[PDB]
Amino acid sequence: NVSSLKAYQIPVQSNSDNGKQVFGFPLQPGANNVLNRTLLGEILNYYTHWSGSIKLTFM
Amino acid sequence: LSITTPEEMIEKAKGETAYLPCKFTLSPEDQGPLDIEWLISPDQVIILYSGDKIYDDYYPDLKGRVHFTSNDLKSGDASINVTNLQLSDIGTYQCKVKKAPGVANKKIHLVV
Amino acid sequence: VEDEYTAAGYVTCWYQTNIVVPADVQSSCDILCFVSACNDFSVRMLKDTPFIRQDTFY
Amino acid sequence: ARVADTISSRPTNSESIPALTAAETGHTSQVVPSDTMQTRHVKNYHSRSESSIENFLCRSACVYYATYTNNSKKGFAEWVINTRQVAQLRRKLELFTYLRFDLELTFVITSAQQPSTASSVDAPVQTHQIMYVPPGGPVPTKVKDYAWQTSTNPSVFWTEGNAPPRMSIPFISIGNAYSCFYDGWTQFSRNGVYGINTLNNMGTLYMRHVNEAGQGPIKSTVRIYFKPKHVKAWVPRPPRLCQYEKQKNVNFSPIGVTTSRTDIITT
Amino acid sequence: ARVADTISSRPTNSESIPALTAAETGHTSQVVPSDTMQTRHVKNYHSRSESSIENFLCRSACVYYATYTNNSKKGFAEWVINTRQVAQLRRKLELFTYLRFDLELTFVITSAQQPSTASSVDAPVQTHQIMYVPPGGPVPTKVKDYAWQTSTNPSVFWTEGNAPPRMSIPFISIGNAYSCFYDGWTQFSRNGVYGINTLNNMGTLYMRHVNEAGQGPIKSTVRIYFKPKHVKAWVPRPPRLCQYEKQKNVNFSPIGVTTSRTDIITT
Amino acid sequence: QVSTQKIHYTNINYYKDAASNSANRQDFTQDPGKFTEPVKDIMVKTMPAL
Amino acid sequence: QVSTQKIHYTNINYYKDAASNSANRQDFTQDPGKFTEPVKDIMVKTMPAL
Amino acid sequence: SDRVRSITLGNSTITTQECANVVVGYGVWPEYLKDNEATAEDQPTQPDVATCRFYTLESVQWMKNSAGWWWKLPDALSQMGLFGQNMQYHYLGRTGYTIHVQCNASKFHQGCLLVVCVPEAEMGCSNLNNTPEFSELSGGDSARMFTDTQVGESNAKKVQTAVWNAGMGVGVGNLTIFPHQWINLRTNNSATLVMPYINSVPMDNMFRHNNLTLMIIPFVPLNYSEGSSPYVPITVTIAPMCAEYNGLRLAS
Amino acid sequence: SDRVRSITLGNSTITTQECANVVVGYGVWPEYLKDNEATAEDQPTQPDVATCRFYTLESVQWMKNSAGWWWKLPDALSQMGLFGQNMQYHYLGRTGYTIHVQCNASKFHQGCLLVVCVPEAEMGCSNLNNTPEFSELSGGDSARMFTDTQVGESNAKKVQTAVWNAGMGVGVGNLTIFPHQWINLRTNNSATLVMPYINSVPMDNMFRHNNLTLMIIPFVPLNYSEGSSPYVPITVTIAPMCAEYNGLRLAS
Repeated sequence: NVSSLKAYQIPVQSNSDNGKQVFGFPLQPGANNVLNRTLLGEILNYYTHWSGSIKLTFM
Repeated sequence: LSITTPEEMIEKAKGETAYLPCKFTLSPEDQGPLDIEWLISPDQVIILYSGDKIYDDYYPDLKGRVHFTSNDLKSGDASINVTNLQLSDIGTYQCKVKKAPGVANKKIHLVV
Repeated sequence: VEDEYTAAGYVTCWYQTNIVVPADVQSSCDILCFVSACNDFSVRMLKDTPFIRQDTFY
Repeated sequence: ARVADTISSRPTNSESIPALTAAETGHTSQVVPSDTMQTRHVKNYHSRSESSIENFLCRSACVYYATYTNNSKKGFAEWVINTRQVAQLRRKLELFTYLRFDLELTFVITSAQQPSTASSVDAPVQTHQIMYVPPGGPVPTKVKDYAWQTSTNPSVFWTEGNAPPRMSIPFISIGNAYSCFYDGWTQFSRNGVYGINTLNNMGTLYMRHVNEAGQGPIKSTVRIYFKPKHVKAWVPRPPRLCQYEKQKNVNFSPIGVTTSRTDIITT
Repeated sequence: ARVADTISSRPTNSESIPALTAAETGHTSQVVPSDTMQTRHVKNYHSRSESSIENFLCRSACVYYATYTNNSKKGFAEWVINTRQVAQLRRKLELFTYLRFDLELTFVITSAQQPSTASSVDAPVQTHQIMYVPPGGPVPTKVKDYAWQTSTNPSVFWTEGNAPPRMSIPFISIGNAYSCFYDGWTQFSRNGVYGINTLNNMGTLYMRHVNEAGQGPIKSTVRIYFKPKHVKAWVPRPPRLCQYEKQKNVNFSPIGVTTSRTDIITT
Repeated sequence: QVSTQKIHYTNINYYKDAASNSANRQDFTQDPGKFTEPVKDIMVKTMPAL
Repeated sequence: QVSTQKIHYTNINYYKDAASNSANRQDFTQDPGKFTEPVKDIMVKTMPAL
Repeated sequence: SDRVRSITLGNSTITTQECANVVVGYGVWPEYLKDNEATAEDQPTQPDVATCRFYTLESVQWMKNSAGWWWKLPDALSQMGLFGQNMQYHYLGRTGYTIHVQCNASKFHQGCLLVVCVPEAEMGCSNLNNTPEFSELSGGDSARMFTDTQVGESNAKKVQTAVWNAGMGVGVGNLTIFPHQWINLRTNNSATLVMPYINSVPMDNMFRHNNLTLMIIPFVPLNYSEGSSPYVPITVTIAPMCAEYNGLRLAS
Repeated sequence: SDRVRSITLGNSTITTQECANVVVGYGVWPEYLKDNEATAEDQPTQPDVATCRFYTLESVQWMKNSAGWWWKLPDALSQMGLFGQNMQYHYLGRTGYTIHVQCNASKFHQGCLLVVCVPEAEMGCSNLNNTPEFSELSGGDSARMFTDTQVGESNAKKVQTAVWNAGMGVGVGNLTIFPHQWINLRTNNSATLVMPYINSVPMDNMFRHNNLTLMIIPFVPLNYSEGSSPYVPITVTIAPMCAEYNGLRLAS
């Protein structure tokens, strides 16, 4: 899905069993390869230290 | 760059499979390309890892008997599995890792 | 950069209940996810990026 | 310019929900971490100083380097001034659409001896001349010419073994800001090249030796360094992802969004 | 900051004994020589100025020196910045546990000619470039590369025959003080190396020539000099007795407390 | 002429141009409201959005 | 700006940072009481310790 | 008088008939984290009765040919009740200790101990290129002991336990610059120290970093004639003061 | 508006878009133990951030032939983090709960639940002379389920799970006198109750006495046509409010 628009979608289906996982990733906003090329991640890859909190808007 | 134990002694028996570990961590300055060697002195290279592709036909006595173990070599795994140990496998093995600007060694003494 | 001393944990997401759905509706709904900084974000120690290489002049 | 602090909170249970919102309206949410949990009153002493524009852009970077041989005909270097040729600086400029800055040009000139044939060579210290031509002026063709000296174009004379030379250039443009991008042609019939503007022309730079060929050829090399100051930026822009290929246009080859992982839950 | 004086005394005979005490309570005694004998009132004019911290540490010392050949491939010197490699400076730092200082880096660069083969060699003045890379930036591999110039890392350009170059570096750390010692691992499973911290990383230093190989190889040599200023120290520590052996760990070989004498009463 | 640093320091302009001065490095102002909330009707945190 | 030496001398800060100043060399204060007597109950010289 | 003390904390109480004065840190008392110094973004938890009590470690026998012992301080309390359970579920945490060590003999034994509390005690390995492992560096509530002989080179990962170098390559005579007290069987019976939080960061993880070390070294060895009691035990009691935590997670 | 709520506690937050009003106890809010009512002689401990958060139990599938479920309330939280560890080392303890149960279906399913919180729910055994054992009366975070058929006499120690008698020999229609709410898939989605400490003594042990019981009984069964989603789960979340303890001891 990397060379497509499918990389932004999380598939959520009507599951049969309960308590399953949807996704997951570590929170390293300059080191992980999911938060790397975002708009926040291409500002942090000009600096070295960072601080503060992060919002994660879902929809 | 730093290896966990830069020298030890490993004692195994003939016909078994040796497990020579080589693990490391990553200091924040290390940003270059990866490089992993292995040596023997019963100074001949026995395996390589550079440019994401493995080259492993180097020692004639150990032809097709040594392999890497993990699938995640850029996470701190450089262990090799020596299959079918013989009496003539006596010598110090040297795990040379070089991710710039770091370099480390590990002299593994293997006696069966 | 990827360090082990100052790692920041993990973010997961779990089903609480199922996704129920009426008749003649598709099942596989999709979810988007954004990211942003708060009002108290800050940076330091300007360096050069690792994302753009070069080998000649254009 | 300190950052905002954080105020403590109590366990609430009421109708005012700060967490649920709607991102349909194009409004990025302005929540605080004091709304979804219990926090303590933290005195906050960080600073947003190094994230400003005048600390992000006012740093020197190489733009070009050309070599020229003393023992040659037409041995001299011409270079039209533009930012588009290096890539570590160009990506920093295309974050914003309209820029406005002056400039502090600085040159680092080094020399090297070529494999000459003559015996017991010895040369005194050399002299370089860096001529700056505004767009439209008469330009020289050969090195031994009278258009180099007899001109009122602002040049700089430098000899080796000293501090590097430095001149400053103010905001020379016809509009109100340099245009990093120009969607639309330059001819009214809409034919020809696509993104060529006449709003950020600054001129050329002509560099040459001043001495003559004594006994052995000397091949020099000169780097040019920008330094934008007093910078004001406008209308930000998402950063360039694919590799550059040309200096004039913006063309590219397609590539994926990021490097992949094995599975959607793999950490 | 004068020292305390001494007041005269009279021959006493009473119950208040100032000399007998008990060292069990961890309290070093605070007696004066005016309590065990008869002294005179001595005006005392000495000074404790040179025993302060900012007169004990703010002195320049060499940290490293590397050589690099002009006529070579990968001829350049990389060095991660750390105090642990020399021994005359390292012992001065481990007197205290937590330090906090800025830094004044100074380089002394010398050159020497290698035994070349070419005839009638002559080179102009050389140029050196000392690039400073913060921890995480892209580093160069070969000397002829575009990552040297086109970067916003703070480098310094120097030519020979002048004053030595000097740049200043503020307190770059994540904690509140540099940790000279770190008892405990860096991985939460408690495996691997022992005393490796990520609290005093300052970056690397890349040094290379700027000129090209004219006719004869030149082998240079560059020393690096620290100078801590504005220093604040915390939690003192007994001085290191046994010899150092490695730069990362603190390992050693055992040796006695001091050199011996012949008999307990021999003076 | 004399101002504070990041104690004081003294800065004198020498040349009689405007492009000859040093960089300011102390223009500390920001206003993120023209990027986060570029809407017409104002929006409160506590109330629901619709 | 002007202070005494070890007569007076004049010191001007030029750069607009804080890590650019010269070394102080005149922070003359000491307090050895936190190393010699780090105890809770106070201890007099003349009286016996126990 | 001036010889008796009675320190109480929580639901425990340590009393001593014969003891010297108490020595407190570098001159400060362990208080809570002020709001100017904090960096975490959530609210801490303070149990304050469930942790602040005197836990008691194991005892060691003081023989005639003894060498010394050491404990790593936020590791011996890993299994001791509600302190050991709040240390696992959280992520951060600061503490201040109140160390107390007691060893009684009659008016006929002679000897002298040195009780010191060393911050950031890095120890040296046997081989010069390796580093000591976790199982040979500390023990859960069990004292690791020094030796009087240099450890041989054939060991791979073992701590250098030469007592005159105190494990850290430093002269053992200069160890009194740290906060310390002396146990002397002639006039003293119990030593007591109060140690504030000493670290370069305002809060820290507790499973990866042991930021204190209580060392006990006998300078004058134990000696007596025949007919006296031969078994002399030492027993240390530690109580955390003003502890707090942050960052809930799963167990580990 | 009047449909959305957002209750937060500690480091968790439960939000609901469609829910009715909250029902609170018998008219009181769970506060701390006042000094007039106390009887213990020591000082209590109040973690207050380490316990007061929303733990989440297991989920159950609402089939068409379902009967009902029940949980014993200070027993399902025996393994849930710092509440389950402070419950073992102490001896006493009072709590107040904030029960929340959520079950979502579309605009095409029909059905109705009854969510009630019964204090002192003694249940009846299968045989008339025996008493039910512990393993068949409650489960750690697992719902025990009713039946629609009378349990046979051949069992020795099993709970009578006839749903029209609600296990306690009482008419199930009269169960609404306790604090309760209705889940109705037509107009409602989530039910929420706040239960204060209801006991005849001011504090109690927590391993021997389960002083609450959350029952869930579907009156109108789930029904839909073919083509809708057949799997409808229910999930309950409970958070203790204003808890405190006394009497340290060993583990058990």
